[PDB]
Amino acid sequence: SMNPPPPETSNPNKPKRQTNQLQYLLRVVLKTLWKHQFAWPFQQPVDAVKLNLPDYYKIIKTPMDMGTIKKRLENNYYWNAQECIQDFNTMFTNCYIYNKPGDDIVLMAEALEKLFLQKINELPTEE
Ligand SMILES: O=C1CCCN1c1cccc(NS(=O)(=O)c2ccc(F)c(Cl)c2)c1
Repeated sequence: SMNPPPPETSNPNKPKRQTNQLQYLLRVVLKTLWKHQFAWPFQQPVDAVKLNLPDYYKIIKTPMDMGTIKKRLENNYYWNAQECIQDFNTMFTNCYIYNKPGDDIVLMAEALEKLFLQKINELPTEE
């Protein structure tokens, strides 16, 4: 089971902009999760080949990871905060869909998601 192309991080005809909320998503939210002890499984797309997960991309049809999110934020790929928040939620949800309750990877996602929720709670008002 081969890996798919990763999610796009560049698309010239996609409308995009910088907002103060998107800056916060990079400087606070992504930075916080990225430095966490449990970040590493989430720092790049799932390599189904090297991880011996041949069913991964038969089950997970909307893959997402923080490597992709990081690049999207660095490239100002998003139009608004909700697009980026949705990417984080997709990443967490994928983990819970694919894996079993109590698996190490799920505990790791749960810890990252708690921090995500704490930071998004203080998302600044736009502009
Ligand atoms: O579901 C996801 C999203 C991100 C990676 N991932 C996933 C699911 C199932 C196995 C693996 N393989 S692994 O990277 O070597 C691994 C990583 C952390 C762990 F705690 C354990 Cl027990 C194994 C990865």
